Amino acid sequence: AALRPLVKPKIVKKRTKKFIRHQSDRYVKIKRNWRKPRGIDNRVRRRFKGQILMPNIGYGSNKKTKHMLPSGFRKFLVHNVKELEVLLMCNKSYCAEIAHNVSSKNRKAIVERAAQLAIRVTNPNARL
Amino acid sequence: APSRNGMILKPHFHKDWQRRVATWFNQPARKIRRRKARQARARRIAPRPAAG
Amino acid sequence: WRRWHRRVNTTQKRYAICSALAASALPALVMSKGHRIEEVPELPLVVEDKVEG
Amino acid sequence: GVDIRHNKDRKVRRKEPKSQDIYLRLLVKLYRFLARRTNSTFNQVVLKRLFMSRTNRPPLSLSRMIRKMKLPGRENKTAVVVGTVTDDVRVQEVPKLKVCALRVTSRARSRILKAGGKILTFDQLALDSPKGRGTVLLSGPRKGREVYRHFGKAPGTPHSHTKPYVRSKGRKFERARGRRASRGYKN
Amino acid sequence: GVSPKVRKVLQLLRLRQIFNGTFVKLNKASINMLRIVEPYIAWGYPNLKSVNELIYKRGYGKINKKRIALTDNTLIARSLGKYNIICMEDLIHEIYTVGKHFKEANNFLWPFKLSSPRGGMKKKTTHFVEGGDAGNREDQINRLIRRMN
Amino acid sequence: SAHLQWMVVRNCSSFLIKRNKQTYSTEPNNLKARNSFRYNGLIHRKTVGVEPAADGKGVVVVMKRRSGQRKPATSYVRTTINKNARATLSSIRHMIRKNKYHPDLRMAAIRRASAILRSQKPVM
Amino acid sequence: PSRLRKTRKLRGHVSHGHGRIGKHRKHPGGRGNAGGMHHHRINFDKYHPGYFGKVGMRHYHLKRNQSFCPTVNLDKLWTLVSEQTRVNAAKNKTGAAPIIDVVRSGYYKVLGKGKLPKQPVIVKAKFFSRRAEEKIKGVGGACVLVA
RNA sequence: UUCAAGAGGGCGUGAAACCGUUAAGAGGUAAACGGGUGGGGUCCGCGCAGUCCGCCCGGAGGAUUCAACCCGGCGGCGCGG
RNA sequence: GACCCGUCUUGAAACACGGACCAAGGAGUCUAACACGUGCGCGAGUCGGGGGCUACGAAAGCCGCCGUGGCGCAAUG
RNA sequence: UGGAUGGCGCUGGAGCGUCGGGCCCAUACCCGGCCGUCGCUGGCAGUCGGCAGAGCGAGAAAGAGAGUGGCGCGGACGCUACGCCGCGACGAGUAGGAGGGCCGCUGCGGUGAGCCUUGAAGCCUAGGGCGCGGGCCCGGGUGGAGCCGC
Ligand SMILES: [Mg+2]
Ligand SMILES: [Mg+2]
Ligand SMILES: [Mg+2]
Ligand SMILES: [Mg+2]
Ligand SMILES: [Mg+2]
Ligand SMILES: [Mg+2]
Ligand SMILES: [Mg+2]
Ligand SMILES: [Mg+2]
Ligand SMILES: [Mg+2]
Ligand SMILES: [Mg+2]
Ligand SMILES: [Mg+2]
Ligand SMILES: [Mg+2]
Ligand SMILES: [Mg+2]
Ligand SMILES: [Mg+2]
Ligand SMILES: [Mg+2]
Ligand SMILES: [Mg+2]
Ligand SMILES: [Mg+2]
Ligand SMILES: [Mg+2]
Ligand SMILES: [Mg+2]
Ligand SMILES: [Mg+2]
Ligand SMILES: [Mg+2]
Ligand SMILES: [Mg+2]
Ligand SMILES: [Mg+2]
Ligand SMILES: [Mg+2]
Ligand SMILES: [Mg+2]
Ligand SMILES: [Mg+2]
Ligand SMILES: [Mg+2]
Ligand SMILES: [Mg+2]
Ligand SMILES: [Mg+2]
Repeated sequence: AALRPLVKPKIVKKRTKKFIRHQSDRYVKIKRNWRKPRGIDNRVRRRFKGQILMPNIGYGSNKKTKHMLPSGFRKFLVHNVKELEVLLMCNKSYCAEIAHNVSSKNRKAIVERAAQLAIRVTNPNARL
Repeated sequence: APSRNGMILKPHFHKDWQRRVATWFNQPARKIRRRKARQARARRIAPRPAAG
Repeated sequence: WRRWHRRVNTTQKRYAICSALAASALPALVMSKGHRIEEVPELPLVVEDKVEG
Repeated sequence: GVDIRHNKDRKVRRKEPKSQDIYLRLLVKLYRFLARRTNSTFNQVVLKRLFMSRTNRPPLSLSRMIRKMKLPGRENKTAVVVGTVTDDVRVQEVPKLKVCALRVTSRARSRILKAGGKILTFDQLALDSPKGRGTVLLSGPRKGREVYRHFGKAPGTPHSHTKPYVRSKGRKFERARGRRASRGYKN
Repeated sequence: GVSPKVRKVLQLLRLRQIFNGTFVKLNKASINMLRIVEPYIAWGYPNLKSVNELIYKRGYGKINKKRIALTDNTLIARSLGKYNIICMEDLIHEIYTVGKHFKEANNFLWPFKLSSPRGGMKKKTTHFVEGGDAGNREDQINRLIRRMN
Repeated sequence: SAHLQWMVVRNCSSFLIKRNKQTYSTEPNNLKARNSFRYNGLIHRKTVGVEPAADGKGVVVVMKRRSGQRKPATSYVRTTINKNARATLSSIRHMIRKNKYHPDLRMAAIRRASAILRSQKPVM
Repeated sequence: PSRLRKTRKLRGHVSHGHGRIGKHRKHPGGRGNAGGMHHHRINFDKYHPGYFGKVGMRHYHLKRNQSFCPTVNLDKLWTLVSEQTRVNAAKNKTGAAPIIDVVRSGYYKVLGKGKLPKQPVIVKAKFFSRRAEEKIKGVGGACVLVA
């Protein structure tokens, strides 16, 4: 009822939330982006108990299930029709994601061509 | 405040040098001026020797 | 008076010219540069002297 | 918890060259091959010497090759220098040779071909002799630069011959106090 | 918190972690070394069984500065063929009765990785005489290998 | 030569593409389309290319000879196959096998053309 | 190459690579070479011995042309005259000798350093040295002066 | 009136702090956060009878239909000892 | 489970100081010299930087009886 | 100031002294999975195919050694060598040092037969997702003329 991936492995991840900057909610001029705090009084860098955790490398993911969509496909970014001849050999692993600025008179001829080659397109009903 | 081992040296910049700085951006537009005032000199005296 | 200009040696300027003439003869380093050379019959293309006329 | 000091776990030797040319990396691709596959250590020495810098593969002059080839026993024997070969003019009698170097200067190349010699490259050393037999290996003077006359024990310090850094040597640049015996001291 | 003269010894018997065990042959020149670290060790004299249940279970080799286990005789017979030691039961006759070639089968054995003792030690610091765990205990060490091994 | 211009082309060509931690290539006679030494088609003396027919049906096969290498006009040769499914794959297994012509590119030059025959079917 | 420096990798660190206890102030130890004799004494007594004092005689209107005298060795004395003259000179049985001019080639004085191959020469120069004269008298050939 | 007042005489775009009103969910240890679940909402599944591709046997259908020879054209290796 | 962040400090939650709130702007740069590592060319020699000759181009290319000159090849009193 | 075996409270103890058995838990020790660095200067140019025949991991320095009278038209993946694959031990960290950044901004030579009034930048978002992270990408709204990747 879809285009099946080749093999469907069980995706496990080691952390599902984000990281937020320390003292981000008390202010507004503090964004929710990560900046390694460099004080000397501090509690986060010295890893007290019950505080905000930090981004070490141990949260890295397995090289077999990295960058994998939940459907089991990798992504690839496409502007025109000419770059879908790339994927007629690498087919069952990677998927195409049509860019934003492409207007709605061309996506009618890209998605049809990407239905003969049996290539999955992530956003096939974008504009209409 | 010299460190371990470097040569001693005395720079001559204790004066105000930024006021008197002679740039040379003229140079490829003065070799053309001298080339014109030498060829129009070489055509004023038509059969004479050009080099003095 | 920031140091705008640079100078390079002579015998490196001439080695770059010999190393840029030696790769305008292969039909792969020209196609991969981007030109459209699918049909030209000979890559060191030498034409008669009546083009200056 | 284990009280190993992690101070010198990483070796600081060099693996691969910093050079971006491709006529060196096409020969490294052939002796990376011939260093893990064959048994003999001539390849494992020349590989190590194709990584080092310019100031650690110094130029071998030709009269240290006539000297280091006139030694009895080494007849009909090719040389291998990973460095370069420059010409000399203070030699009037050159014998025939068989040299395998990188760069041969255009006065000495023509000095040897007139004397009936022969210059190979490091691909025809591979066709001629892979496992390293019947090659005399050389190198140039390592500690020959002028820098190595500044180093060592600091001057003004007894029993120490060492050139200091002077902007110009003369009759009043560093001659006076620590050197004479009447102006203070000597060392 | 370790004394510097001690830590050299515990790195001359190759005892780097906590809960590491080795086999040491005895003489006058190694009793006085094992006397200076009486507060940190608990040594004994093992039975025949607790050499089997340390070689067969927690016994790993040392092949080229690595740690490769023992699943065949040919892993021994590479590095000990020059001593007529071609299996495991010759290495055990050597350790139990200490043969001439004890050094070349004790530098080869990687230090053992024991677990935490079940049940619980009495008190770590003091001597085994006054109700501790350190010091000599000549044949109670098989009541600490059947517990930890 | 070959290893000279792989050491040149491997990173600064224009048929090359880099995005999403990936790498592809748009050479005119490539298959699997990815930048490697064996699947480039501008360097070697012998190259295999498989293209769709210029018309709606069929599969063309672009070879390359050895005589006129520097003459890009008559260096290649195009043939056209418009047949059923078995004998086309057999006449490509034969073109690449029984001439000993670059035998490394056989299975991928059958897979890509069995995907052109899958492609040019009337869709339901 | 602003992008290869160090300060572009230090945006985020507070002190910018110069400490926090004793900060990077302007001039701690005087400006330039201050304290040759007071408190930078050890650097000059250990790395520039004899920085301090006077020695010798003064000489006021000193030119660098009255004492112009470039040198040469006997090693490369044959490099001035081209190769085919040393050949014809070693080839002829008569007993002639090729004349070597140094002043023409930009040298005045003839010193003597190395071995010299055995064939007769005649040297026109302005000075000599005693070893470099007894090597040519020992091979055979002369030493001719010129003003 | 204009394509447009969602461009109205300091009139392109119209950001946050901030305030007004609407809808929801709460409220005795100042509020806020971290780790962990649970409930309630908004939404997507363009989910709501769930794989496909090879190969053989069987069942029924139909073509412009195979192997082989014959001419014509191209291409490849040639150690022709 | 959990005291508010920056900062000097042996020692910050501190009865130590600056800080009501949001947007934009904001702090190791530029020459000369020297020292050492490193990449490139030529090699006992090397370098044309000043001078000449023939839209982009105020660029590029040449000159050796224009190599004078600089550093180097020989130190010491 | 109204207050401290930590609190409530505790006398066949929940008090003091000597000792038994059994049980609780930390990021410590063992075993297992995953990331990353270091390390063996570890392993692959032998995809050698009807001219072929499928090789060296075996306890014992050295050639499945060469010369010698003694029917069918068939065989996965790979290797951007700055790559890919395998085995071991290790990982705390201020001032400070170094390396990698397919993180990012504004601009120039090159190049994408790039995209764009069938709607670009920029904003907004209880919309869908990836990355250790810096950050980016997509859908849905406003907006009206120039923009991005290598
Ligand atoms: Mg502190
Ligand atoms: Mg200082
Ligand atoms: Mg550990
Ligand atoms: Mg450390
Ligand atoms: Mg238990
Ligand atoms: Mg820091
Ligand atoms: Mg610093
Ligand atoms: Mg400061
Ligand atoms: Mg101080
Ligand atoms: Mg400073
Ligand atoms: Mg509008
Ligand atoms: Mg407005
Ligand atoms: Mg409101
Ligand atoms: Mg409510
Ligand atoms: Mg609590
Ligand atoms: Mg302060
Ligand atoms: Mg102070
Ligand atoms: Mg104080
Ligand atoms: Mg301090
Ligand atoms: Mg503080
Ligand atoms: Mg103050
Ligand atoms: Mg205040
Ligand atoms: Mg700003
Ligand atoms: Mg240098
Ligand atoms: Mg636990
Ligand atoms: Mg483990
Ligand atoms: Mg660490
Ligand atoms: Mg919001
Ligand atoms: Mg407008």
